[PDB]
Amino acid sequence: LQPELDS
Amino acid sequence: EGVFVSNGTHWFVTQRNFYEPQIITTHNTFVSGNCDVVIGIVNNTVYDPLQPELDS
Amino acid sequence: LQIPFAMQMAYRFNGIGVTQNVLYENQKLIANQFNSAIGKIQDSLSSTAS
Ligand SMILES: *[C@@H]1O[C@H](CO)[C@@H](O[C@@H]2O[C@H](CO)[C@@H](O)[C@H](O)[C@H]2NC(C)=O)[C@H](O)[C@H]1NC(C)=O
Ligand SMILES: *[C@@H]1O[C@H](CO)[C@@H](O[C@@H]2O[C@H](CO)[C@@H](O)[C@H](O)[C@H]2NC(C)=O)[C@H](O)[C@H]1NC(C)=O
Ligand SMILES: *[C@@H]1O[C@H](CO)[C@@H](O[C@@H]2O[C@H](CO)[C@@H](O)[C@H](O)[C@H]2NC(C)=O)[C@H](O)[C@H]1NC(C)=O
Ligand SMILES: *[C@@H]1O[C@H](CO)[C@@H](O[C@@H]2O[C@H](CO)[C@@H](O)[C@H](O)[C@H]2NC(C)=O)[C@H](O)[C@H]1NC(C)=O
Repeated sequence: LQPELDS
Repeated sequence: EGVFVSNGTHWFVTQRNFYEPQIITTHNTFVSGNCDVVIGIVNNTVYDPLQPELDS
Repeated sequence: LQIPFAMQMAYRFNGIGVTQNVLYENQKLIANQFNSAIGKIQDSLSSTAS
């Protein structure tokens, strides 16, 4: 999930 | 979990020993490699439950 | 209950603890190993008296 939380 | 099946137009995952259709998702399936290798493969959208909440 | 043989064998791989994509990604090789192994049974049974 972690880099997708930058959306 | 089991088998991909189609009722004529939709596609579903189901358990092998009792018909119970479910929407195909990134949880009830797993990825492995590119589409070119598999002998018999079909084009249908797999739902991804994180994205429509995350981008809400 | 009918099932395609390439899918039957996928749930037999899944039963020995090998992830089923191992069959579909190697299906030609696996069928060649099976067909070649049945060929050797003709030779064993045709040749050997015991
Ligand atoms: C295959 O399954 C789908 C989902 O259950 C069926 O689509 C529904 O069809 C009914 C009428 O039979 C409609 O009232 C619903 O609105 C439809 N739902 C969706 C999400 O479109 C479909 O009819 C089934 N049969 C075939 C032959 O595809
Ligand atoms: C089941 O068999 C059909 C053919 O009977 C497969 O569709 C294609 O059929 C043409 C004409 O016979 C072949 O040249 C293609 O190579 C076939 N494509 C593939 C990927 O096999 C169909 O795809 C098969 N489906 C399954 C699940 O085995
Ligand atoms: C399944 O989808 C793939 C990917 O979309 C199709 O393969 C090629 O897709 C690109 C666009 O993504 C097209 O420019 C190519 O022309 C497609 N190749 C061919 C030979 O048409 C693939 O064709 C689709 N298969 C089916 C049965 O619909
Ligand atoms: C896994 O082992 C098989 C043999 O059991 C290897 O397949 C042979 O590979 C050679 C060299 O590429 C070919 O000349 C033969 O025709 C292949 N045999 C068959 C039955 O196809 C295979 O290369 C090995 N794969 C890996 C990743 O080690």
